[PDB]
This record gives sequence, C-alpha cells and structure tokens, in this order.
Amino acid sequence: LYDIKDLHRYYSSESFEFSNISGKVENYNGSNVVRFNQEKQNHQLFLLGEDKAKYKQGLQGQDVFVVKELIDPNGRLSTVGGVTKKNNQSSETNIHLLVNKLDGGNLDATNDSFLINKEEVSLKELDFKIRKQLVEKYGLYQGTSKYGKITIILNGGKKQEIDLGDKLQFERMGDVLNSKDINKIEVTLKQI
Amino acid sequence: YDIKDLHRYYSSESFEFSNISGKVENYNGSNVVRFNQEKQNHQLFLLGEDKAKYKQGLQGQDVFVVKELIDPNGRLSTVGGVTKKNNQSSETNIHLLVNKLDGGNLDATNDSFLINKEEVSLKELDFKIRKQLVEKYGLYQGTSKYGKITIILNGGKKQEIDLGDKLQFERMGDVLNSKDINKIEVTLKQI
Amino acid sequence: CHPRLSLHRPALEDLLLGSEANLTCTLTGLRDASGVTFTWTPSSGKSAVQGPPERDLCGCYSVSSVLPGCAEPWNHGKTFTCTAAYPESKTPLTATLSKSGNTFRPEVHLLPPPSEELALNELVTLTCLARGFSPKDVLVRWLQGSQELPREKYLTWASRQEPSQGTTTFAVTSILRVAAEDWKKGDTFSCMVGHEALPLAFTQKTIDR
Amino acid sequence: ESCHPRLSLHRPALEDLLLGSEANLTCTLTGLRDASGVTFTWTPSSGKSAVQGPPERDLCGCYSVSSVLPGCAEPWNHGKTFTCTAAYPESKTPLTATLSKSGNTFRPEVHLLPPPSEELALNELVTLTCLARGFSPKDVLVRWLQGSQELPREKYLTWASRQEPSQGTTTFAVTSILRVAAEDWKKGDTFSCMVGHEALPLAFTQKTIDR
Ligand SMILES: *[C@@H]1O[C@H](CO)[C@@H](O[C@@H]2O[C@H](CO)[C@@H](O)[C@H](O)[C@H]2NC(C)=O)[C@H](O)[C@H]1NC(C)=O
Ligand SMILES: *[C@@H]1O[C@H](CO)[C@@H](O[C@@H]2O[C@H](CO)[C@@H](O)[C@H](O)[C@H]2NC(C)=O)[C@H](O)[C@H]1NC(C)=O
Ligand SMILES: [Ca+2]
Repeated sequence: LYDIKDLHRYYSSESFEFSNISGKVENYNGSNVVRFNQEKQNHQLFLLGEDKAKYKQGLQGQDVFVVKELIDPNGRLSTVGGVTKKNNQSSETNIHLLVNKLDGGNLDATNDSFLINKEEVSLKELDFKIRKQLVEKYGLYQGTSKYGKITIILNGGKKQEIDLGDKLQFERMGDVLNSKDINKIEVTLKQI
Repeated sequence: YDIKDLHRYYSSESFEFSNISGKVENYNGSNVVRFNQEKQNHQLFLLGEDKAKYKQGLQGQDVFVVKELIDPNGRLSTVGGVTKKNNQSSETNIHLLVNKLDGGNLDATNDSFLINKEEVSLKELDFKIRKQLVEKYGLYQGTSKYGKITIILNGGKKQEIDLGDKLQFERMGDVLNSKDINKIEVTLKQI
Repeated sequence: CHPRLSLHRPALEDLLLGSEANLTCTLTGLRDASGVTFTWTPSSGKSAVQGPPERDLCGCYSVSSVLPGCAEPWNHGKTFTCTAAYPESKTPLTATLSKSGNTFRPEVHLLPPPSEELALNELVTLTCLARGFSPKDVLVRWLQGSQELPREKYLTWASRQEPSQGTTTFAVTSILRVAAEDWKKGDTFSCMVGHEALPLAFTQKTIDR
Repeated sequence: ESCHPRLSLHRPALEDLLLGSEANLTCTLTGLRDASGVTFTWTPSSGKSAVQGPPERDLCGCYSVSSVLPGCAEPWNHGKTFTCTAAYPESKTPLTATLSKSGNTFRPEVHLLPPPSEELALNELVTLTCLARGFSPKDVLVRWLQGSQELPREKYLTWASRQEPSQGTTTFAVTSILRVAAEDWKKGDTFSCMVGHEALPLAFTQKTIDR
C-alpha cells in the first residue's frame, strides 16, 4: 500500500548487463559473494540458492545481469543472482506480452511484446525488465497500481508466476529459463 | 500553536475557585502558589504583574485555573488568574461584535459577553471569549485560527489578543475591571 | 586505594518532583574511618552525615555529607562550597559547583507511527524526540490519554550532545510501542519532558490518529 | 572484594565484520593484577598467535590484560566456536570463556521518519529521525545519505543500541538524528538511513525518505 514509492524507485532504476565476469567466491557476513569491477564501479554479487552451488567455485566467466540493491559505505554495489551459462550468445526474440488492467469493474486490456537479449535469461532479468515495462507503459507502482501478477508460459509444459505484490525473492533471482521455451507472457494489473 | 492543540486547550474545563490561600515556593526558579480544592491539587505560577503584586503568596483571593497540564505528581499547573477578594459586586454584559472574514466578504454577528466579577483576569477574559468563539464560530477548527480579540475601554484605549497563539503567560496576571469595558470586537480572519 | 572529593548537583527528579531537594558532597578513598570536617557555607539547614559506607566501590571505604533544605538556593544559582577535612594529609580537599548558565529549553516533538506499522496493523510505534535543551539533565514520561504509563512499558535513550559549531545542546529520543487497535481506536498519547529551562518545568506534546 | 577477577570473551566488531578485512576477538580480564607473563590459550590455534596487551590498570587498582586473536573473521561467519582460557598467579584455578556467532537472529525493522509538522514551518533545519527496532544482537550500524552521498559521522547523532522492553523474544532498538536544511528538504531531494546488521540478507538496508 505504502512501499509504493519504494517499489517504483527500484523497478525503474538503471540495470546492467555484463559479460566474461570472473571472480573467486568469498565469504561475507556468512553469505556467498563474488566481488568484481566493471565500468568504474565495484560490485558484490550475492549468490543465494540455485546459484550458490552451481557456482561453488566462483564465476568462471559467465554473464551477469546486475541490479543495484544499494551501495554500502564501501562503494560496493550489492546485487543478487542473475548469472547465465557463458556459452550464451544472443537470441533477440519477441515474446507476447498481454497486459490486463482490471481497474473498476472493467478490464481495459492491451496487446504488447517483450524483447530478450540473451539466449539463456534469468528470472531476475525477466522480472526486472517486465515490471519496468509494466511501469513505464502502464504506470505500475504509481497512484494506486501496486498489486497484480505476472504469469509466464513455459511452452505448454508449465507456468511460472511472479507476484507483483513485492520484489522478487532473492531466492528466485538464481533460476534460469531458455529464451526459446517461452510462449507468451500475461500481466494482470490490479488497480484497487 | 497548531489548530488541534488550540482547540484542545481553549476547550478544556476552567475552574473558578474562591478564597484561596498559599505561601509560594521557588519551583524550578519561579514563584508558585500551591493549593488543593476539589480533590485536585494545583500549582499556580506567578509570572507577571501578579509576581510582585502577590509577592506574599495568596491570602483570600479568587483564582481562574486552566489546565496547562498535570505534573507527573498529580498537580494541575495553571498560570495567573488571580483577582482580589470580595469581588462579586456585579455582573456585566458587554457588547461583543464578531467578524468572520473570508473571500474578502464580511459576516458580522453582534453577540454578547458576560463578566462574572467586577475585576477581571485577562486570562479569564481571553480564555472564555475564545471558548465562546469556538463553540459558536468554529475557531481553531477546520481552518479558523488567525484572528485578533480586541477589547475596547471607555475613553478610547484598547487592548489586543492575537488569536495566532495562546495568550502569553507573561500577561495572565493582568487585571481589568468590568466597568472600564465599552465593547469587544473579534475578527476571525480565516486566512 | 586513593582519596578524592566530589560534588553532585541536586537530581532533576528531585528538583522537579521532590520536596526535600538536598545536595550531596562526598569524600572517597579514605583508609581512616571518620572524624571528617564537613563544613560548607550556606548555613540554612546545614546538617551533614557520614554513616561510613564501605561501599567506596573499592578496597577502602569512605563517607559523605548532605545539605538538606537547599532546594531553592540552587535554582537561584549560588556558588556552594564544600570543604572537606580528613586525616591522612593536611591541606583539606575542596570542590565547589553552582547552577549552570547558558541554557535553552527542549524542543519536544511527538512523531506518529511509521506508515508501515499501520499496515502490519499489530503494534504501532510512537517516537518522542526532545532536542536543543542545555543542562543535559532531562526527564521523559508517557501518557495514554490522561494516564501516565509506567516506565517499565517504554524505552528512553540517554540524553546525548548533538552536532553544532557553537551552542552546546543535547537531544533525547524515546520509543513507545502501542496496540494497533488503541491507535486506530482513537485515544491519544503524550510525551512529557521535564527540564530546568522550561517554564512550567514540563511540556506535554500530544498526538492521535 | 577489592579486585575480584572476571574473564570476558568479546565478539568481533560488527563494523570490522561488515566493512573491514581483519576482524578479531578480544578476551580480557578484570580483577586480576600482577603477572605480565600470564597468558591465555585460544582454541583455533591456526598458527596466528594471540597478542597480549599493556597491562593497563582500572582505577582503585585491579589491572586487566587482553588477548586479541587476529583475522578470526572467516571462522566467525563460518559458525565455528571460540574458547579462551586465562591462567594467572591469582588462583590455581583458571577461567574459561566460550563464544560463537549467534543463531536465532532478527532483521532490523527500519523506519525513516519525516520532519516535525512544525520544525519545517520555521524554514531553518528540519529533523530526520531513523529508528531501527526489533533486532537480533545489539550490534548495529547506522549511516546517513543525501541521495547518493554519505554524510559524515560528525554530521549526525545516533544513540546507543538499547534493549527493547519485552515479554518474549529479546530485541533491541537504536535511534539516529540527522538535522537537515529546510531549504534542501523543501527543494524535493531525498535522504537515506542505511543500517548494518548481521541478520539483514545483504548485510545492509536502506530506507529512503523525502517529501
Ligand atoms: C533529602 O535529604 C533529606 C535529609 O538529608 C532526606 O530525608 C531524610 O530521610 C530520613 C529517612 O529516615 C529521615 O530520618 C530524616 O529525618 C530526613 N532528613 C531530613 C532532616 O529531612 C531525603 O531522603 C533526601 N531526599 C532524597 C531521597 O533525595
Ligand atoms: C581488533 O579490533 C578492534 C576493533 O575494530 C581494533 O580497534 C580499533 O582500532 C582502530 C584503529 O586501528 C580505532 O580507531 C578503533 O577505535 C578501535 N576500536 C576499539 C576496539 O576501540 C583493533 O585495532 C584490532 N586489533 C587487531 C589485533 O586486529
Ligand atoms: Ca495549522
């Protein structure tokens, strides 16, 4: 209800897509991080879950989609999950993005599309990118548009839903998808 | 002085005790008389003219108490409001003109004001008038805050109370006497 | 072991809520026992004491002296002198203090609960901030409407000095967590700060829904 | 009475842990006096040896020695447990101290609070209050920012980490006070209260406010 401004700030801040990142995982306050320099900035990539064991021996040289959580007194940009294979080239593919606004008793819906730079993308990159669109082209997290639910379609094989109530769970920013295995995306804004 | 606190205050119950007596202690460095009355102990602060006028405490006077607050010891502190004894030698109803000014228009409302004794406390005089200005002119409510009570004495001279903030304690000791009051005018400049 | 003299201003609690606001001069580090000349100056009830307290908090006790009655001389601001004469060495010990000058009142502020707590709708937190007063010494108490809540039911930090390139001023904060209902219900809460620089020694800020 | 000994083992400075490289553990005494050679023994004797200090003496006498175990920062966060035992010529019986990184924690509830409804209607300096509450151990860090700028320690006041009054789980709270220019507050910019705690996912947290 209130963290409306917060959610906005975040899901609209500048993202970052890096490559060939190498870094020995270190320990930090009991967590598994990988620090690294890129474009005048110093990052601190936290690994939580599906990605913590996958990279037990740090980052060989995969790809990282960084999103700034905050910047500690030491200049490090704390980021979470968002790494992808490495043998990741490019698959500029467009997925169908259906956005259904439910305001009032109405459903003033619309048809859009969604671009994808990588071949292997991270739920982190999807969630961010998506919401940003939902924010820019549908005024999400503004006025009273806060709750809703993004639903992804795993080519008639499953269904991955990301609640829009709050930020994606760090736990999740380590999962990956195959740009191709996507069929269509359906957003459902819930302006109360 | 933010509306809610003024409505709060200028609304509270005011007591008019009679024939009170006290010594005066140097509480926190100020002269104050203490006295119990209706199962409630008070702590009258003498901070104005009354400070010297009553440099010998209280011995028979009347007191207008208005709760500034209640000491964490259970003592209601009030400021000034002391008028001589054998003072109920008259009533007195004085003309009270109230003027609510808004979109640049008027809204005069000739009313009336009553005076309980012969000699008055600017405290009482002010406290009541505002209480009466709220209860009937919606003061310190919604947005009616600024104004200016004006008291007009015979002859010509006149005293002014700004409604912006509570009367200064410095002058709660002040005393006027019914007979020298021609009329009272207000101006609820609701800006 | 090691004997030293010390003077202590009358506690604010006493200065604002007690009758016999008395002052204390105390000599510690004595190995001796007693027979100590505790002579002050303002003779207006002068009546020291001793009752030798081994509680020198150290491997060698001491005794102290009180000057009851001096509740008012203090507010005026006179320079009290407590000369102490003890065995061991000759030239007695003498420390003396008076009221503090250069004072400012507390700028009390009663802040509402964080939007987020009204959301979790469980226990909203009322913050009290007093600041800018001089004599570090200050009191803080709470009220639910017209009833003073026990100290056992809230947290009050220590009066600290704030940052400024001049007028030395102190600030105090306090937290009172209250039932979500009661806040939304409607009843008010109040912060009551006590102080020497205040007019009626106490201000009371009140806030509600 | 007089100088009754007390051995205490201390946790590494949260600060060092979060922002530093070499975090240590301090094991010291209190009543004990004399003996400048009487050392203690630590458990993880991974080469790195302790480092005793300047006897130092409390008032009323009663000396007090300390022993700092270097860089024991990884093990700390790694859940290992330390043990410090001191031997002196005071008692043929030694004192044992044991400590490890807390389990059963609680993330700080950080709340950034707006200036007093009045403090601003004087266009001088508005007061920004930060309140971290209900957290695991009492070790916390509080910092201030003007957008992306960290203002200096000297530019603000944070009080000690006190214990919250409670009937159940034991939590603490700390408060901070940043006085800013009404001018800046008014021109629309923002401010942040960043907090440090070991229970917070990313070690830190930022709560931001503005009009
Ligand atoms: C203020 O000082 C007075 C006197 O030093 C303290 O009151 C004494 O209380 C004892 C209690 O048994 C009585 O026997 C004495 O007669 C009292 N002294 C006198 C002459 O009044 C009092 O306790 C002090 N106030 C505090 C608690 O700070
Ligand atoms: C062990 O850790 C303590 C705590 O960080 C270190 O003490 C600090 O030292 C710096 C100067 O280097 C001072 O500015 C701080 O005020 C000190 N804090 C304390 C403990 O008061 C200490 O230097 C470290 N020693 C070792 C052996 O690493
Ligand atoms: Ca107002």
